[PDB]
Amino acid sequence: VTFSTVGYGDVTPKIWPSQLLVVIMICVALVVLPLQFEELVYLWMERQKQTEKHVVLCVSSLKIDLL
Amino acid sequence: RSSLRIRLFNFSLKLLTCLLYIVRVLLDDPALGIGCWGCPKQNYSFNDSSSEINWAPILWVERKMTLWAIQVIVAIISFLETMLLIYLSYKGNIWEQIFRVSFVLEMINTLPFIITIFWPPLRNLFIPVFLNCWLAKHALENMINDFHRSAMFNQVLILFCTLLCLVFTGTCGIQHLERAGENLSLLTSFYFCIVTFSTVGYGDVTPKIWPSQLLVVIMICVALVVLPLQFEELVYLWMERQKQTEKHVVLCVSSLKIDLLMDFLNEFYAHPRLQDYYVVILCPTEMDVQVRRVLQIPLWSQRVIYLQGSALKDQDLMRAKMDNGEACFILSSRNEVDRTAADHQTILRAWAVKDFAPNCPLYVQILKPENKFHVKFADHVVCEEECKYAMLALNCICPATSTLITLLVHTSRGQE
Amino acid sequence: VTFSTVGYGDVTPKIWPSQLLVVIMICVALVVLPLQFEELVYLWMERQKQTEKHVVLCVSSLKIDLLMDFLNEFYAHPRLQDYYVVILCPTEMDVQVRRVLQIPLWSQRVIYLQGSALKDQDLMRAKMDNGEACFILSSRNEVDRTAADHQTILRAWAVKDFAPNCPLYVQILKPENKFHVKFADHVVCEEECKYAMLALNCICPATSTLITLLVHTSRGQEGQESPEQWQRMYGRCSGNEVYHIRMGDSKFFREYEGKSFTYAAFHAHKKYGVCLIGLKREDNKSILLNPGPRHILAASDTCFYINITKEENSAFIFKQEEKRKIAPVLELAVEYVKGYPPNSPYIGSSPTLCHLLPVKAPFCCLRLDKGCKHNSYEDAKAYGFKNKLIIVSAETAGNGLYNFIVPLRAYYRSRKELNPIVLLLDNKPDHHFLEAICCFPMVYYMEGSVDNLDSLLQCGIIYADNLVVVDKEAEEDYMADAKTIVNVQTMFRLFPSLSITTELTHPSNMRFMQFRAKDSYSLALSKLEKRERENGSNLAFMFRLPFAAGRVFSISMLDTLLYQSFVKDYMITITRLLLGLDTTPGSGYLCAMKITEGDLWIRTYGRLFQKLCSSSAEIPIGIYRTESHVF
Ligand SMILES: [K+]
Ligand SMILES: [K+]
Ligand SMILES: [K+]
Ligand SMILES: [K+]
Ligand SMILES: [K+]
Ligand SMILES: [K+]
Ligand SMILES: [K+]
Ligand SMILES: [K+]
Ligand SMILES: [Zn+2]
Repeated sequence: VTFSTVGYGDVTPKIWPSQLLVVIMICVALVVLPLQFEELVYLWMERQKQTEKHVVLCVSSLKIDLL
Repeated sequence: RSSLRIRLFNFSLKLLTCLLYIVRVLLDDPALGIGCWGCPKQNYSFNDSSSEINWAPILWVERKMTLWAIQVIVAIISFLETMLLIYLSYKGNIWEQIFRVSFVLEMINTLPFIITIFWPPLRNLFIPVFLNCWLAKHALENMINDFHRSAMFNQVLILFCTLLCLVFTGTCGIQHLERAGENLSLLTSFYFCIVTFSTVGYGDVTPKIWPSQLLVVIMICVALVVLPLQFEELVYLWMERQKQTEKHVVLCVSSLKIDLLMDFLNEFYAHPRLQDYYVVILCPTEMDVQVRRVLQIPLWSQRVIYLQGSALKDQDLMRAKMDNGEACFILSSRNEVDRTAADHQTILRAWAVKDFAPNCPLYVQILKPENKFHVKFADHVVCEEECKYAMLALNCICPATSTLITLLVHTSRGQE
Repeated sequence: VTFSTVGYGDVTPKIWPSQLLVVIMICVALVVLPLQFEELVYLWMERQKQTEKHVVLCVSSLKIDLLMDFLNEFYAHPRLQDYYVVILCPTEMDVQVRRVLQIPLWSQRVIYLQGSALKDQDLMRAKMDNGEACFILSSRNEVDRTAADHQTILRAWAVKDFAPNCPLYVQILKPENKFHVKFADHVVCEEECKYAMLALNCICPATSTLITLLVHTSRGQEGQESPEQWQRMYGRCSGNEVYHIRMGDSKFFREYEGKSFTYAAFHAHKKYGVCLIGLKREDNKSILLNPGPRHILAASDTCFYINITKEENSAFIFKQEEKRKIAPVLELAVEYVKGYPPNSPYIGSSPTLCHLLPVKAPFCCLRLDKGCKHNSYEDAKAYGFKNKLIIVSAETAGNGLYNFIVPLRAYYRSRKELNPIVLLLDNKPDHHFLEAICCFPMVYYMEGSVDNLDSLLQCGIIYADNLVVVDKEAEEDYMADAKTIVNVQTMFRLFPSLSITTELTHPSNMRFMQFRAKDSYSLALSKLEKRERENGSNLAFMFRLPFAAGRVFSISMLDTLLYQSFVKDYMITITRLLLGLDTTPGSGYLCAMKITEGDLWIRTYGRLFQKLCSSSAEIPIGIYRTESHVF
């Protein structure tokens, strides 16, 4: 519920070492995850470049009038 | 470069007075007593029932004798240098300096340290020195324009900086405004703003008074309007930016098509000795659509590297690591209508590779016989026209010689 | 704190009407805001389709080779470091150009504008009214050079109309279009200088190499770690440039006030190693190369000298001078007619007194191929020339080819050593070229090319001392020279002893001139060039053997000459004076003398300076040196 940013607050760090660890974990999460996201963005970008009884229509160039 | 020294010194001054503001607040204890300087310091308490809020804790902050004077000195020098730059550079406009939002923050955070000299019991007055950190960020932006110390690196570093000022303003603002109610510490308020700007919102520490609640609201709104701008600059920087192991071999072609590539990959990787090899394709032409799909296959993704470049640029021969390649295959283009032109290019490519990597075995495919003595230095040369017409003529003597030769020069296990 | 999804929970709805209201408000917010966001996204998508002292660079298409040649030359000077550069080009930025502009060194310095010089809006975005200079550069890759010259004439006029007080630096391709941009402060005609350098290489070997090194800003630090003596000396002497200084202000030449020019030139070289090559009097504008012994120096004259460093920037050697602290040169001093070629082919062609035929040669007699009424000779064999031929393999005969013949027919060139000129043209020359060259002795043409061996043997390649290849023929840029490189290489193998001189578009291709693949020495020169290219040297091609011997040059040198003129306003004038392109009365000419075994008693180059300056008053620029290099 922290890394999903829900933050119910029913369970919360009650000492400064625990509060600081949550702060650094949030900062670490927000700097280590976007690097993974942009790596996925890179891979997704390059990756972008039925029933029975059908018939096939083989043409060299299909235009709106012929279709 | 003295102008950069002046801004670098001013940037140091702004971060110094922000840290001096921090140092004040670790050594300022309110429970001991809060007042206007000397006589009648008053102890205070917070009543959650009574809605009225005592402003004396917020209005007054106890400042040491040394701390007040040293921050007065620092403010004067920073004010002196900023007005030094303002009077130094007009550039044809005397107005419009105050409407650009750096003079307002400069004077409102500095001249109170000047007026406090006149009236001694005003020495322990709150002045938002933490907002001075924003000006330090601006002083860092202008430093990027001149010296690097990585083009988008600076924009990311500026993004981290405005993240810091956003957090830094939050901690100092929340801690100070809560000095009237619930007396938050710096470490507690720092944790509060990190879980706020990350939208976690635990709620274990929450603003209990309307000045603090309103500060959170305006800080959230400021965050949501100053951060998207920084994101959009990175988006524009990212958009314009978008436009291995040992024992490889380099494949230099003018245009690579799916038929030529698979013929190589089928033959090259038919041998168990050549499986630890990867293949660099140095082709000036943008990668073919049909080629991209095959290179996306996991089988060939790790093995085949496509470089857009020329054998005639030693930088592209450097990116291909031709000085370390096991072999270089220079192959002529047969689809090109001018075969003398295509042969000239492969002679030039053979010479370019030989000039760069003399100890790199060359494998040249020459189209026309007349151009074959120009790449005779190459370890292995195949003239397409000689072998085509010798096979065609032998078929007229010995039937299917071309078939017999074709099967022999193909690596096969005899399982067909 | 709800719509920001923080949700502290210190204040929360305690009743079901309020709990349901915040539920429907969250849902309404999440369905009404994304519609606004996508409207912003659509608007953003369709929307996507400095300091003082800049200079504007107006081109039609900018490529990585032209850009770096400018950036290397422009920013080789410390005075021009606070300058940024605006590129006004109608064409979209090249992919190779974008990567270099992304480099942090050039990101802040180079601005690329897509626009025309012919739109005052685009000249406004370029701040041309405030630019320090405007370089209008012709496109050489364009197949129609008259069209490219028309565009740069229009660009020069557009900039002059917009910014009259903006110095123009124009690169003109064809000589006929050069008087249309004469108003410009500095103009470089590519065809004049190409053919004058090519012709001088036939007279003085490697003149194109000598001029190329001089017009490049270098410190003379190339090949200083080389184990070879010739490479250390060759790269050191390449650091020479042409500088100017007032004589009274010059610590080199002030002591020679009232002395002859040749006296100062010899002694300033004997003392400091500077070569006084010319001077400009305060009365006139004309710069004179080697005024001679009758010229007496005065404190108001501007002295033009060759030296490794400027006199002001050589403030170390003068302090280093304080660290130390043959007859003598005198302080005081059918037969052809000689005339001017009658039919000047274009306006601005400087009239040079030449060796002229007594009577105009009929056009039939200018053809080496067909026999005519006056002669039945069908090739250079039946002519029986006394001297060795110069064969120019050009595509079309125009005004540039005219500028190739004038240096070889000039009056000061000796009449016995005249070389017959055979023009090996692809296309038949127009009658306007023939009328311009019909008065010149032993100038012939013939149809053919350098790839046609039959034509070459017909031209007289067997007995040609020089074969000059100007033949002109790609998406990949460096492949533009591929046909010329291989055609010339074919003759390098068929006639190993023949001297072939070429011009290449790219100086990167100069390594392929006379290519010996099975040659460790030429292959080792590759490493030296990569080290020099590593140290940031703009003269990296310098140690390739064909260039150093004068076998190749590039026209990209002429680009550096135009960029240098922003800092050296005398540089274009000096070069044309050396090439003979401009003829000022009282100005000397580039010559060459052979040092034979009868002149070896003159042991050193300084004593040769003394002997020449004591008898004939000639100033030696330098030495063309040859060594035994068995391959
Ligand atoms: K939350
Ligand atoms: K929450
Ligand atoms: K087989
Ligand atoms: K909560
Ligand atoms: K030089
Ligand atoms: K120099
Ligand atoms: K004839
Ligand atoms: K030709
Ligand atoms: Zn005749």
